[PDB]
Amino acid sequence: PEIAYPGKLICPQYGTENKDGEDIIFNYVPGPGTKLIQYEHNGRTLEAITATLVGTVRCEEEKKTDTVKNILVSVLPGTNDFANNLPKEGDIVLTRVTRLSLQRANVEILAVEDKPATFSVSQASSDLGETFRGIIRSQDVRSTDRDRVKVIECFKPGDIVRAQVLSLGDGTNYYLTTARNDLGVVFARAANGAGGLMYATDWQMMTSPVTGATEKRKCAKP
Amino acid sequence: FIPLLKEKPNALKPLSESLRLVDDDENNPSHYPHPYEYEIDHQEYSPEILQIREEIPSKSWDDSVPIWVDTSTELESMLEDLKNTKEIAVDLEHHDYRSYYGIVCLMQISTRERDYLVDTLKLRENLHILNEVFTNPSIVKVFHGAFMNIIWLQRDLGLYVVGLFDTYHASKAIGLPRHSLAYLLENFANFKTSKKYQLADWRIRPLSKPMTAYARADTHFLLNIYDQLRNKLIESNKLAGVLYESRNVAKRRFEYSKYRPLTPSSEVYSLLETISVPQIRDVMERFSVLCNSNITNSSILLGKILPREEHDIAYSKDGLPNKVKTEDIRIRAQNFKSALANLEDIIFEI
Amino acid sequence: MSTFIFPGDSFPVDPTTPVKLGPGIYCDPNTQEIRPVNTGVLHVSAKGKSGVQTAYIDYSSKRYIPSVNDFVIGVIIGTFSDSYKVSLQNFSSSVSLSYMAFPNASKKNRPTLQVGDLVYARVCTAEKELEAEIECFDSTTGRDAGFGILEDGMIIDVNLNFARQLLFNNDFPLLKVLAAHTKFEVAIGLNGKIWVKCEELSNTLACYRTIMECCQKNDTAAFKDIAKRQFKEILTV
Amino acid sequence: MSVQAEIGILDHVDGSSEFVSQDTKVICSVTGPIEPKARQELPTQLALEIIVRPAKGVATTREKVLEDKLRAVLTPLITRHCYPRQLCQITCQILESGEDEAEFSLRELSCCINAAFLALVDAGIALNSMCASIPIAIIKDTSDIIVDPTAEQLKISLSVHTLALEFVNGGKVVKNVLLLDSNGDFNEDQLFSLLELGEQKCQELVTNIRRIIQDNISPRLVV
Repeated sequence: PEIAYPGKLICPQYGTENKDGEDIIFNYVPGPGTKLIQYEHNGRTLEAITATLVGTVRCEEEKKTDTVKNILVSVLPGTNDFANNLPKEGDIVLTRVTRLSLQRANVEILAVEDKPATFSVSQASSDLGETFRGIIRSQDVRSTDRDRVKVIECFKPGDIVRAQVLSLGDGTNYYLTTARNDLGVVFARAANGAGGLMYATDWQMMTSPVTGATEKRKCAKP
Repeated sequence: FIPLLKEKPNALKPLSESLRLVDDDENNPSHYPHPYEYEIDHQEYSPEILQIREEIPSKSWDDSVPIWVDTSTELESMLEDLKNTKEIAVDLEHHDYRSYYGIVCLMQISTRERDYLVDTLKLRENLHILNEVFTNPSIVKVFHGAFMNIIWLQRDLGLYVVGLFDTYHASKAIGLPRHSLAYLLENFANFKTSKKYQLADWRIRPLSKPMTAYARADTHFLLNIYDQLRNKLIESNKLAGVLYESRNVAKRRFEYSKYRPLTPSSEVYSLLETISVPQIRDVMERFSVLCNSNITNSSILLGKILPREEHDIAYSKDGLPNKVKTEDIRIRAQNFKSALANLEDIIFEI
Repeated sequence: MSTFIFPGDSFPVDPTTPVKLGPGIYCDPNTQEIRPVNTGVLHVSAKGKSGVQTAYIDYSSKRYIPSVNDFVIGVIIGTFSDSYKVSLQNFSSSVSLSYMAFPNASKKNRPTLQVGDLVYARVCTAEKELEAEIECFDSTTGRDAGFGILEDGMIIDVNLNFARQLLFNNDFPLLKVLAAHTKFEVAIGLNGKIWVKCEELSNTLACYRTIMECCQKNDTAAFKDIAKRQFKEILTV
Repeated sequence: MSVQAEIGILDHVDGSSEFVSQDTKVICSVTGPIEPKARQELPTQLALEIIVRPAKGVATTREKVLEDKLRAVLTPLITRHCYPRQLCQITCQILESGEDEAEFSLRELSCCINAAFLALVDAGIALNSMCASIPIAIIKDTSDIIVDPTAEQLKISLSVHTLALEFVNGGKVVKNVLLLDSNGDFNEDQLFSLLELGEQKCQELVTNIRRIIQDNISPRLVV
């Protein structure tokens, strides 16, 4: 698989070989960048893995602890883009708080996280509402005492909040959560950007070196 | 902890009674008493701390050099000099990265006229003679943020303070917006504080002129803060409160961690069978059939200028355009990436 | 005659003195300097006030900005789960009035108010970057509340200065001049709203016309005499 | 520099003014802080809605430039962080050009800046400092720098200039140059001679404005 382009055939749905007097069955699974497409040829139909992206073809297989070998066929970019890595349920994202009212905290997705880090950045404009907007409900702010949560003491306008996707929600708002130790306000300035840089000293407290003023926030565990 | 000083000037209670082994109570265990606890409670404050008076500005930074004190002789001269004051300003620098408990690396002392910088490393075993002045109750000792520094003087140098005025308590009692010591320097001395020098160990010598300069400025700033505290507190009916707090700061005696009192106080610090291999084999065949069967650019108009590679230019002193190297852009980027990653890690907040 | 100030002018008080900053005065988050941002008369409280001097600027304005511990007159305009949507002033951001806070409050118990009702309410919380909250009963009130519906009457628009003087200044003759003619009740809001009711409409109307005329002239002397012509004209029929 | 202004002339607006220089008369109104439209909302700062209406005809792209330059002056003047997620409507209705609008927009812009500032003062909106704007022009035969030129002087000008400075400390310290809009042929020496004389007449204008503001607002306040 030297090269990948949209529409190029990769492999059949199944494969096999002969090793040590035993036939090994390869079960190929359509991964990210590929798709099972049914073609016709010689009169008989055929389903084959087809690349849907432009890049280098990669495969992975795995058995975990919690004859047929399952192989995952995928296509990665060859050469940054927030296209192929659109925010899905379970993904962690970096978003900026746009507005606060008592009911909920609202942020617009700026970037997305990946497993061992690296980041994906949305090229959309925050000036034209081109960015995917999301909502952090008051009961999804933290894990303990979700009934009595003051939004004003958890987030502030302009704060950069690292959150995880709960659901796609509607077309307007994603639904996010920060009820983990590594989630919450990550980057912030005092007085909504009118002050100096604040770092997360305590998990619930933010401190600034020149300002001499401390503002409470639901910060990620340092 | 066994106090390190066998000589007790300005004593009201002989050093004897001071060296008394206390019993083990339910609240705390056995341990030596603060030697100057008595005098700190009994000795009268200089009656000049008590009157509102016109303020004496700090000497102009440039009329003098800080006095470096690292010989026994210089120290003795300094001592004779402090004996002549009615008030002095004191500070320390403490290092704890390459030492278990910590070591006192510098002492700063200012009179109205001069600033002293004391090598407390070289003079560790000599500094006790300052007890003449440091426990002389008629000479004010002005500290800012000295609650730890009181402990460390004890621990390392065997030095005690009777006649303490802490400008931090002064600032609090007055209700100033920022306690911070620099704040005073920033607003009264028109001096901008620098963070970086403190974080790196101060052990290295010779000390940097910039590194000397902050200490020289700092003592003066502290003196100014003390002066501000003295008159406003008197005016505000709050001076008595600050001297009480200051005696509580002075009063505490450092103790070993094991021996620390039970109640921590501010007085002491311490399935798949179905599909055949043969059937799958046929799949490999038909795929090979399908796969096998499947098996210059010039620009007419806008081809030349539209996909133009990004170039940068830098005009020199002569005004001639110079093409930035295509290579140059990459080199800065690598360097920039390096600088942030190494750069990011260290930050200390006080 | 007063000591007028303009934005970008030097602040008289010295940093050595602890000062509580009120309206008009701004503390820059970046440079930490205290500077005036409004135009008007600077008022500095005398020393000895518990060691804290309060400095502010009295400036002319008619657009209300919610501040904690303010008595305001709002109009119900909306229904939201867990509270009323109430508007202090036209085109301004709405304020919230919880169902929880009422004179004989119960979580089970609910308010009978219907959109369009006037409420005498206190603004307990006013976060700058969050919707204003208005409560009929206050903890500060400590079991005494004047808060609730205003029935009938007539409401009057008035600049914030005129309303502030009517609520806090006892030397303001307006209430007195209106008492020497007829007897009626009045609710005063710091959001520039004045509620007036009498037994007869002609008297309420007469009060309405006087308050507007007096608010327009702002000549303290005029109202007692100005009021006299107003009362007379109603009986003209 | 014999300008004339009135403050608080409109009833259904938070603040208003009427600035007149020569034949150039502009009336301005300011409402805010108020509830903003969703597309206008700024999470941390105040949103400015700035509108300029011409003396003749409807608003074109010309006035769109007047709105843009007026924005560059008013934006740093207002302490916007005091009003997060909020709106301030600023409308300027030019009543009389005082110049050939087919050729110049100099006097109308300066008068709009002065009027907008006065309207902001009247409305009681947080301002970081004060401001004054004057129109300046240069004549080729004369070689002169004329501050506050007439329409007839503009017709025979080689360059036209709009200068708006930011004043603090009782109108004595030039904090910054908010706007300098120089158009036409001019050299570096002319520019600084313009800036030197321009700063003087601007400082005189602030002093006059401070007088007007106090004369109108003080009767409203109490002693």
